[PDB]
Formats: sequence, structure tokens, C-alpha cells
Amino acid sequence: ESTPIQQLLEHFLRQLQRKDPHGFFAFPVTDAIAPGYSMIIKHPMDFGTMKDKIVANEYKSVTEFKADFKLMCDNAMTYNRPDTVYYKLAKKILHAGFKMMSKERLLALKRSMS
Ligand SMILES: CC(=O)c1cc(-c2ccccc2)c2ncccn12
Repeated sequence: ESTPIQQLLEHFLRQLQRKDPHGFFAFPVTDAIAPGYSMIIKHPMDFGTMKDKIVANEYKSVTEFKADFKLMCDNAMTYNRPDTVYYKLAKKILHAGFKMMSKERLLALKRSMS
């Protein structure tokens, strides 16, 4: 079934999803739920899509995965007002991921791979 990089990335995704227990980031945002979204946000992303990409083996590196994670958070902070739940939760997730996938963390991981 899986490869080592796929397992690492599924680990990171599970930990990130735990901060969103209601699933606001689980599926794509549509124009029905968010008026005019498709005008304002050109490159949509969500946790469901990221999971599908991991399973299809579309990510070559943690860099590539981290870039989709930050796009998802930036989209939500661009579209939604600061006072909203969606904005506040996107900021919470963004911090968690930057900490979880820091250069310091990945260095330690790379040292344990000898
Ligand atoms: C992630 C996001 O921007 C989002 C999720 C939702 C959302 C809310 C309830 C149920 C499903 C998604 C939403 N609603 C209005 C404006 C923005 N959003």
C-alpha cells in the first residue's frame, strides 16, 4: 500500500485536522456556503483534497505539502473578516503547522534516519 513519505504526511494531516473537530476545513468551500468565494479566491484548498493528494502520491516533499496547508489557511484569512470563527481557526491551524513542520523539527527527524 503506502510509502514512508506518505506515512509522514498522513501523520502531519491527522494532527492538523484535530484542531478542527467540526470539520469547517474538511471539504471544499462552495459559493453556496460563501457568497462570491470563487471570484475572490483563485486557488481553493481543504483537508479532504490534501488527503486525496497524499494517497495519490502527488507530494514529492514536506515543502509541497506545507505549501498547500498554508494556501488553505491564507484563503480563509483573505476571504473571511477577522471577527469570524473561520478566520480565528485558520490562524490557530497556521501556527500549529509552522511549529509542527519547522526546520528544527525536520532536522531532528532527518538525524534519526541514519
Ligand atoms: C473555510 C471557510 O472559509 C469556511 C467554511 C465554512 C463552513 C461553514 C459551515 C459549514 C461548512 C463550512 C464557511 N462558511 C462561510 C464562510 C467561510 N466558510
